[PDB]
Amino acid sequence: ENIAPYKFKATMYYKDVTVSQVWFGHRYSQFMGIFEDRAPVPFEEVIDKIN
Amino acid sequence: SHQLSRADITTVSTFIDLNITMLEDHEFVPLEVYTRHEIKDSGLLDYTEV
Repeated sequence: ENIAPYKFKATMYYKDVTVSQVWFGHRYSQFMGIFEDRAPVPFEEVIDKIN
Repeated sequence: SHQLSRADITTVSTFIDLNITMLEDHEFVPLEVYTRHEIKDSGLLDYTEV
């Protein structure tokens, strides 16, 4: 019996989008929030730009 | 008259035959269905490598 999975190659295209809110003090800076996200790269940007 | 060699006269058998045969030496090799690795790889995801 065959228990090994079927393995193939794939390519992942995405964009890491990070927006940071910073408060600037008298002698220091501080992060009040860091929103990190992953966004898909559209077909019209994979075929026309990346490839 | 003369002399004769022993083999010159027909010989009839007065013995009973027993053909005992020995058991031959054999070797067992390491054999297994699935190695420890194949079982590890059978999983779809592994936490450590991920």
